[PDB]
Amino acid sequence: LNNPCNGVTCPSGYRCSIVDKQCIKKE
Repeated sequence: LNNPCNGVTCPSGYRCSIVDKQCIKKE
């Protein structure tokens, strides 16, 4: 359910590092 970010859109299907920033860009 909450795999996709509940606010910002992550460019890739990784994880939403909303605690640190937006997206971790870890691919």
